[PDB]
Amino acid sequence: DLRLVDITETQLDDVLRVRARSFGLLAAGAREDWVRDAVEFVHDGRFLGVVSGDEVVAAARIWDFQQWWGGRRVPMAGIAGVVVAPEYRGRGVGSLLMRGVLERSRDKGMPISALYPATTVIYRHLGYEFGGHRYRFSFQAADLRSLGGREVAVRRAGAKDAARFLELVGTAHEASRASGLLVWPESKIAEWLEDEENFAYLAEDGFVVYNWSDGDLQVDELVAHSEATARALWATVGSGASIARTVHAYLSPNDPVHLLVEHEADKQAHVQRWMLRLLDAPAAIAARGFAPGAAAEVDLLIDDPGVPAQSGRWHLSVADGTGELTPSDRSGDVLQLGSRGLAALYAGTPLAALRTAGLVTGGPVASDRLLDTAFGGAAPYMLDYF
Amino acid sequence: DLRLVDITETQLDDVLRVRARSFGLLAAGAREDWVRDAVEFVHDGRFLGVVSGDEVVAAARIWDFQQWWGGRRVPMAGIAGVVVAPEYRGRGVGSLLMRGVLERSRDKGMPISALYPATTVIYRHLGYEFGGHRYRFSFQAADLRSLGGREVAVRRAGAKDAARFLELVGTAHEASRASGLLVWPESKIAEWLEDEENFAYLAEDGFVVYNWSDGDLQVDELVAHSEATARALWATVGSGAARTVHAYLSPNDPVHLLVEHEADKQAHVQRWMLRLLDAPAAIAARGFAPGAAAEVDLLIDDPGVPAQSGRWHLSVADGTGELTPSDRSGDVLQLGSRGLAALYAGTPLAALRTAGLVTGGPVASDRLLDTAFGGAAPYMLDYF
Amino acid sequence: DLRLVDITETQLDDVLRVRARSFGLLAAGAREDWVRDAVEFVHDGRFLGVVSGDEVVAAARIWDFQQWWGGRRVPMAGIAGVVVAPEYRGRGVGSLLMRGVLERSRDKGMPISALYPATTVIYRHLGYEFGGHRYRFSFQAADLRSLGGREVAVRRAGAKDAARFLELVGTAHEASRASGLLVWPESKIAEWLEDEENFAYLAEDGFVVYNWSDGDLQVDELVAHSEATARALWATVGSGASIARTVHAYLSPNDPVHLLVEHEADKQAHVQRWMLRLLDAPAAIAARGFAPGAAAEVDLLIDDPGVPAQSGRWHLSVADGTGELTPSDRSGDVLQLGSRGLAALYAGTPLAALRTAGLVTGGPVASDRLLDTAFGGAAPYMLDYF
Amino acid sequence: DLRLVDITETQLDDVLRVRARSFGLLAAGAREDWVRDAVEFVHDGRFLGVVSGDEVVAAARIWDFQQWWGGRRVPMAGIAGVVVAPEYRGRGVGSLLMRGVLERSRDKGMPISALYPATTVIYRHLGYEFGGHRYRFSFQAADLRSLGGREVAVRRAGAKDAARFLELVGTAHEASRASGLLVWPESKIAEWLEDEENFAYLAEDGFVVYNWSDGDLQVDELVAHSEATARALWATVGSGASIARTVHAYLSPNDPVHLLVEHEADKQAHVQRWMLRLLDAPAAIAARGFAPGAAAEVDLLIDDPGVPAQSGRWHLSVADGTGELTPSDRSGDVLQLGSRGLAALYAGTPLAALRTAGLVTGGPVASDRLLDTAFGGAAPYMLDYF
Amino acid sequence: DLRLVDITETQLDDVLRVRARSFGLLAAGAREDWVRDAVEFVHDGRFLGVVSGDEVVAAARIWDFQQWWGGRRVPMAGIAGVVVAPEYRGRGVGSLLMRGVLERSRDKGMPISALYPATTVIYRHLGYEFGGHRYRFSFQAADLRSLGGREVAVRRAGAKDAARFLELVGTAHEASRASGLLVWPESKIAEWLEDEENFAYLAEDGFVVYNWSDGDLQVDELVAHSEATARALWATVGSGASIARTVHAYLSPNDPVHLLVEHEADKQAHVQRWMLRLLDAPAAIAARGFAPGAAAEVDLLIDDPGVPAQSGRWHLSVADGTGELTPSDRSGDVLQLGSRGLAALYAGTPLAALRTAGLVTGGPVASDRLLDTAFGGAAPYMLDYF
Ligand SMILES: [Cl-]
Repeated sequence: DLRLVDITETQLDDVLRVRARSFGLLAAGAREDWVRDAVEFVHDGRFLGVVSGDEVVAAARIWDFQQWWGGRRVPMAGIAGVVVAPEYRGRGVGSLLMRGVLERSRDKGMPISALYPATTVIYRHLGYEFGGHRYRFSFQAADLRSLGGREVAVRRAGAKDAARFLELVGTAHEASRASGLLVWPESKIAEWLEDEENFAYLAEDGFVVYNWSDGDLQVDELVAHSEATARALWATVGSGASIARTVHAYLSPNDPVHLLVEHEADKQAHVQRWMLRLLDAPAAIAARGFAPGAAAEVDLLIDDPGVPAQSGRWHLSVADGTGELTPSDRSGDVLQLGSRGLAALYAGTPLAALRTAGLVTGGPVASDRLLDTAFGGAAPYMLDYF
Repeated sequence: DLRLVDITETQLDDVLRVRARSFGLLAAGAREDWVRDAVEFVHDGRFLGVVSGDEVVAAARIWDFQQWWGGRRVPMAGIAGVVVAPEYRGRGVGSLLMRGVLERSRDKGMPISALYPATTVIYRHLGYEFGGHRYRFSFQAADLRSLGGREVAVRRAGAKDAARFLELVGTAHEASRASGLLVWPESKIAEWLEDEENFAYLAEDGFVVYNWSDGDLQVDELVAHSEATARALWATVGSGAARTVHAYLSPNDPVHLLVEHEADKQAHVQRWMLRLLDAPAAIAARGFAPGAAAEVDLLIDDPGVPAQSGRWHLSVADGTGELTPSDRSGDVLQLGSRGLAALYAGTPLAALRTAGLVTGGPVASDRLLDTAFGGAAPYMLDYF
Repeated sequence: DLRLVDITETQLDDVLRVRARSFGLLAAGAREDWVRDAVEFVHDGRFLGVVSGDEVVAAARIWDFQQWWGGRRVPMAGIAGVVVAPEYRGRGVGSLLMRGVLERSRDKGMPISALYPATTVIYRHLGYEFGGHRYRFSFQAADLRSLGGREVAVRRAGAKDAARFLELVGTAHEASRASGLLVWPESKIAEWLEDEENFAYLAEDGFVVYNWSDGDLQVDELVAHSEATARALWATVGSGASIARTVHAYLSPNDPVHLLVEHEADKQAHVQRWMLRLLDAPAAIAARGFAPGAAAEVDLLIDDPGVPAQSGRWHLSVADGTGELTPSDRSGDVLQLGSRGLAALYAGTPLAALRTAGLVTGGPVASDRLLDTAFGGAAPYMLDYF
Repeated sequence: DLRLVDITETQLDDVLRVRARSFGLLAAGAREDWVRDAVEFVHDGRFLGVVSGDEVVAAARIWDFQQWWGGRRVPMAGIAGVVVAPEYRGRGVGSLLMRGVLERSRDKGMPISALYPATTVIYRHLGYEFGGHRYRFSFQAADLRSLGGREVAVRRAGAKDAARFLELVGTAHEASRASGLLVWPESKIAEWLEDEENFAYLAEDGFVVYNWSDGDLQVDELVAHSEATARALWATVGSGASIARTVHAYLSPNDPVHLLVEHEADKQAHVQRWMLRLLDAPAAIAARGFAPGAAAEVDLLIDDPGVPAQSGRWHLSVADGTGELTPSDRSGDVLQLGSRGLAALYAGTPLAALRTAGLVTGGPVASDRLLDTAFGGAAPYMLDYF
Repeated sequence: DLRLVDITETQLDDVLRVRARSFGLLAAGAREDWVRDAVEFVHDGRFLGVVSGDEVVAAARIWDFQQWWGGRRVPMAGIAGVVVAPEYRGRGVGSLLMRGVLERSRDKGMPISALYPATTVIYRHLGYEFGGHRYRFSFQAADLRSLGGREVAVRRAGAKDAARFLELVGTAHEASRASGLLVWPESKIAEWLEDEENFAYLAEDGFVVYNWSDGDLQVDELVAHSEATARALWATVGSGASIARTVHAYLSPNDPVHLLVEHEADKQAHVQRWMLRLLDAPAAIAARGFAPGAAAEVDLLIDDPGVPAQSGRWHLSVADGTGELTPSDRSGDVLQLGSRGLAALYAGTPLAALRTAGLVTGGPVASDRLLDTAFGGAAPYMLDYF
């Protein structure tokens, strides 16, 4: 029968052997790198599995990310590589694994969690719901070329510039109160900057990173504070583009390029969705940034069989960009939500769509205006996939 | 030797000839129809053109629209079918025509205007800027069928049900303080439901209209106030034997929280532009974020429409806004027509600054402006 | 059993019947149009068919064209709509038909003939060989929109401007010593010009005609002497180009648009070939323009079973831009060639290619060069399909 | 601030670093091959660069080619691998580089230069203009298989046959009076025949080389004197094609295969263009072969600020297949050209097109006709890309 | 001069070079597996070739399969890897090789031969004809998942199970009187399951093997005796199908999935054909199973210049599932067959089709009912391609 387990650096082959049944083998190249990058998860309590008898039959790992929510950085458990063997169909193997993944994360002090679901039913059942997007837009390289900004000094960047990149990014997001985006460890970011096939460029108030990994020029991140720098960095890109007509870029759907280029992005675009769950509701609220003008005094009834600790009646108290979540004895027409409703609300989804989706019931409409302006802001997005 | 003009009914054939230079001829069917509603624009003085001597060399028409903004209805000139004859390249014809269009829209009391731009340059120079999106998502019909809802009563609907649809929509959008959506004249909703190519269904608290498209199904509009009704109408669209269902909707629509399979990663994302014609009127009509408050000065520089140029005070409180003349002095937010239209449409000041659409002013009070103008990103359902 | 016949008015529904079995039925207005055109061919002895008993079983028509050679207009028979009932496969109907066609063409005085072959085998046996090209190139609409020539007066053209179109092009081709191009009757030009699907524009020293029939913008023809008019006419096309990235165009590869435009035409091009036959070789030599400065006195041995009238040893005298092909009494080594080699040579194919292809034998290789320069010049092409 | 430099053996990794940022990383196999082929350029003063401090920021190499023009071999400088670091956009680095390359090419006594232009604008400013084409045609494999010549002997060929290939080609191009085709050093030819993935076959009066490197069969070059040998070599290719419908082929636009094959080549073809420049016009003229029978005596006013040594008024004297350009003290109206006009004229672009595209002005039109005669012949082409 | 040989191990590199001219180079990883698998063919005398003096010029190899016909196993020579150098075109090297192949097969005790034909012409001339099919059908992954049978025990399988797989399939095919299917040797089957790229599962009365080698999920073989097992196995396929919408399967058109699954297979399916040849008619007949309760006594006249040994009049006797072919000296109108007709009949093609195709002629059309019934049953098919 079924046993939760900590994957050893040994049994990585077993994990790959399971994974293969659903995805086929890796190239011997991509395989050597998969294994090299797994060891860190293994020796930091961040690679879990399910064993049946003496046989690894399921596995999942946990990134220790941080994530911007309203301009603050909240520790989050990014779940990836969930695999279950096909001959263990419908024996609730995935649920045991995921129940272990969840408490491992709660134990390590991650008040929230996120993933890209391969299917949605299994994750909705454990209390996840959609929280944001990843957008990919396509541009014409010639357009990026004629943006100008030739006076701006742009140089090539390497791993010695990681401190500088974090600084620029953390300044930008804190200003705009961004939500959804990943914070990568300064360590992990230097590696990215050392990658022979990663091209990174630094101006005084911005940077750009792009790659050629698929026959196509792709921009992974652009950050720029002034118009000048923005035009220089995009022109550096359009200039690296050789003769290719088009260039892809991961960016917010509010990004200033759209306001700068002469041809609109191509109508064909990529829209992905990622999911969110709260693991420690008070803590998540504590770390969150709230819209600076927000007053809100609201009670809410929480039903979370999966994390009973945060189940019950609570009062939300927010003002001055900060929030607190505390138990409550009150007795009124309160708001009722489950883990999904609770995660979706944290993610700034409008209460109208949540009532229509049945993810929340009850309470007065006065409260709906409040939480909409409190949890409101720019729509959550990220640039990464995992 | 060029002059702005009101298109008459007999000049329509000439407009179609100009149109053919850029688009090719209309099929016999689609021509007959084009002329049908062209007549209406002519009659309501919403069909402008440019003549050189005694022959048409450009035209454009003005939809008598209304557009949602913060859960309130605002009169807006939707500009469509802009065409210029090719031999008049480089003589500024398009620009002369559009200034004709701005003035007529202004004179008919529409404080804002919107359009889908074929090219960005001419329209940005007339003061328009991107203001929202139209999104198309693609679902598998099987996934909508699984939604269920079959316990909810749903009957076939038609033209006679137009009034009731309008109640249902208005309730939905007021409740969600929606932004960006068209309100069409009830004659066009009339001919919409009348069309046998369109399939309408109605429940106690929702409706849906859809049709065939290249062998797939397309949802024009779905409104549902409750979960069971949404399940019921999506599952209706998805009933059958038609694998793919396309839908026009916001990225925050509740479908995405119900359907067990995510919409296709490949999506269509188009943009439409906006311009203010009478800023104070536009402000007065707009709905503002509940519990938002702002009291700041603005410097508007708009050579295209000088009446809204100069310094203004903006007052927002209790969901209502007001724009009044200011003679004060000192550092302030400066906006051209483009920055102003994008701000009205909820675009965050950071972007406007990085794009050079806005400069100056204490960057700390950007916060109050973002908040007052914020809310659900503006989108719409239709193309025009 | 089968016999050659002149197609009559009341036999046109039958031709259409045969047509539909190979190509499918026409639309209903296409028929009304197809019929009206045909009637002209019937009343001028230019629509031949083959009947079996009382049934029409094949048919073909003869355009009364002219074609440019070395800057001169040469009368020519353009063969169109060769159609055969599928039931009458392998019975020689095609050959019988074509020989009738060839005969009707000499009888009407056309020294040369041309067509677009659906298959090559039958035509090669009857004496046609490839003689020229039709090129379609693809440009960016944006490149055209910015060529300039802003002051050049350019107006809508229509059926009244037909003679002026033929006038501009006449001086253009006489100048360049052009070869290959079609000379349509003024009547046909006028119809082309007045067609509401076609969009013509006129200036003091040029014109352009284009259309949107594909769904793509297609340039049928552009002519312009001076630089400014060339830039202006292309700029007109660029403005009719809507949001279409791409515009196609039928033109020479010597066309100056390649030297004017900023981005090279697309690599993906359309190259079609048309075939040629001499029917009265002394007459075709007399009518041809010959390269300026070019001179040669050589003998030729022609073997043409298909048209015995032009078999035998001739002598061609060439100087001052004219030629003449007289019966020759000489004897010795002499370049011999058949109908195919005779036509390709007239078309200015290199003798080296003709020898290797085996369409020419014997003769001193010394006087090969003499022939090359006589028939040399800009390579033959046309803009039309038929 | 930047400096023109000769790339040294130590700087070769630097060059690949620049190359990577606009073509993508080189796979370990291809990189060693890049290095082996780069040392020759380095140690013969044919690898230029631009340096900023001690960073390489741009590079280009010069092939020691000869190019056919009118039957004779003219030494030429082929420019390849032009690369400029993305951050150095809008700073004239490309021009700093190319001027060095032009200067170096002139010192080494190559009177002409050619390249394939990624973009037209910068090279046109440096005085290059389109001179010829590369064509690729598509054929049905079955049509080739049956061309015959069953008795012709054909064997595998290899490096040791290099000299024999060069002999056979040289014979052909001399008789045909060819223009545009490359002459490779025998070393490079032997390297080409040596490659295990190029398939080469030798006959008594011809050869063919083809390959499978793209999922399609592609003919690089086929040379054949007689009809039987042309048929044999094409049928050899046809047996190579296996079950594939189509075979692609780089050929002259006048290649005999079009007269031989049963189904016409596909309509869809590839048409690319290369550019040319004169570096030393009197030498370039003296090396050129000229049209047989052609005579000309005509003055010529050249304006080339980019190479002042060839500016001023010259006399073109053309007779007996030989030309000479001498300084002329005459006065009066005369054809004027800058570098682009001069190169395109030398390539035999018709005067008409030159005038319409504004590259040539002035002059009696008497000059035009004799000049079109003087530079005419088969249209310039080549089989190779570089 | 052309000579047939047995390929030795030291000639395998020469074989690959011949293969290369027709299929392009083998990826270095694919090349070593090829040489690996080639040696077993060499050491068992089942790799033939043709040499020209010293050089290898063509090759082919022979699988020692068995093939089901009417529920009995018949030894059969499966031909694969036919290659001829492209320069030896038109010299009949293919025929000389194949005649070699046939003779070796006949020597090794194999009464029949099968192959997938690249072209039909050469194999028909040698006596082969289409005898069966291989079908691929496409199903919704979700429909496979919801088939149920989760109570049924299903484990992962390895080479250990090889004996058992042969056992399960053996009894299934004897039951159904199967024709067309392959019998791999047990060793080839253990190596099959050992392959880390194949995923195999085993139940008490059935198994399934699938893989991901093309980017898609593909079922190589499924077998299942009970309904619950058929259900569980398809469910295992469904589970391992990841997020992929559709799965492909190789099976009979009469397979039981079509009766179980709720959405019909896609209209779009793959249908390949394989050919058959009799090498020794009395042996092949004696090994074949015949239809239950069919009887026949009838004379046949075989005309096989390829294999003279089997020409002449024969008597066919069929009773109680067994048939025997004896020589006859009777006279009188009888059914006449060449090698192709003889194969098609054996394969179960109906006599009416053989008559319209002209593969068969003569004889009382009445007795055709006997023959059709005797050779009849479920249509021959195969899961494997070789
Ligand atoms: Cl093989």
